Amino acid sequence: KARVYPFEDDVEVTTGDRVAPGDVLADGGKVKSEIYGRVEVDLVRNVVRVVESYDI
Amino acid sequence: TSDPVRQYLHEIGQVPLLTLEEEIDLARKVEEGMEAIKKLSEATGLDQELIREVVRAKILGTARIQKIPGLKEKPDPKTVEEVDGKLKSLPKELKRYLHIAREGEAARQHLIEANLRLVVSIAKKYTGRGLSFLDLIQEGNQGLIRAVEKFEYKRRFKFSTYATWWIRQAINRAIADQARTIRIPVHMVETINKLSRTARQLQQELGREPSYEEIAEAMGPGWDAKRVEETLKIAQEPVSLETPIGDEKDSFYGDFIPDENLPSPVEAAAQSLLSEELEKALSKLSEREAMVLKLRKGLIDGREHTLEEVGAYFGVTRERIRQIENKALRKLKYHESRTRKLRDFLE
DNA sequence: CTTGACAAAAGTGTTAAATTGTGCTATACTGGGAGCTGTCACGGATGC
Repeated sequence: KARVYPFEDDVEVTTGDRVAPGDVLADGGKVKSEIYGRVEVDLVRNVVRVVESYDI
Repeated sequence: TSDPVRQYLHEIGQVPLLTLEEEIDLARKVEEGMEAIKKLSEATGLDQELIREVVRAKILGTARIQKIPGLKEKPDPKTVEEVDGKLKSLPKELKRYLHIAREGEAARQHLIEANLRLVVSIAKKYTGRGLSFLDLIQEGNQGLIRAVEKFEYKRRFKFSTYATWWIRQAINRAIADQARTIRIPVHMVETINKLSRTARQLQQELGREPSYEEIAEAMGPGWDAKRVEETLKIAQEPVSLETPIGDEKDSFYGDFIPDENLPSPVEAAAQSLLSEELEKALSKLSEREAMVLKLRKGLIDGREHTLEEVGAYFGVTRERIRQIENKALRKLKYHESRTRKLRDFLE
């Protein structure tokens, strides 16, 4: 269970940061993941997704 | 009643084993991560283990790794954060090796956890040592980590081998470093093992236990009765003071041990009487020689004074001081034979 | 009490001989284990 956010040029985030509803994800603020959860940066599939999670 | 062993058993029971695919993938991802760190070392001009640990700081927890290494290891805002910022200045080809790195780092953990189910099964035949179940198993897993970092999947060998060899070592080291209450270095443990081994063999054969002659004979060159007896003497371990006694459950051991390292009440008045009577018998000597004696034997500053020193402050030569203390000594020897007060203290 | 000459005691520097610490072994090994009874009264936390 997650939400996908494909990117183009690099990213400002690394695997294991948290999240926020419309915070900068990748490509100079191109896409902003809006949700709660853990962030995964995938080079192969060229996407940075977030699985829904609270930071408890 | 909350068993510590079932805890760990069911804890490792949650993560499933790994077949060929998953294993190879893991190892490859790991080496990829490490070599990625090797290039990233040339990136910002840093070291291997530096950036390698900086990765850990961002993965296996953030504040907690730098918070309790103990009071001083490395500063979090200073020698850590600047490494994060310094490697943030890099383009695509560079910045991606970071993600590769951390990925490999996670792969290492997954690898260790997957094969933990082995290490647990390794320390089970190793019980009966100077350490219990968990205590042994953990020190084995410590060997599993090094078994991981040094492993090469390219040799097409199942990790269950290369790991097991490092566990079988780590435990047999863990015993050498714990074992008996007194610390015994490795080589001693080794020689001891060889000795007991020989014992077990020739006792199995001869139909009875050996002697220091035959056991050292079977031990080879340089081994005599005295040496095997010596190492045998060192072999034994101390005995607890909580040791019970006979039929009585109440009777302990250590209550039978006297304190001879503290002066007995008789010895106090003994040394007092000596130090007194001596001072009384000292006053019959010339003001110089009497002082010279207690300066020579250290009744003054608590230290011996060489003839040179006793003569230095008196202006007299060493020879003079010598003759002085001799003469004074025998002049005491006159009175002592008379009074017979200090003729005691003869031990 | 003194001055010089000397053996022995005690010093100090470099080295030979031990003792001690560390590392690795790649076929494949992938969840331990030992159980022990013939109390007894009571006081408190916990569960129906």
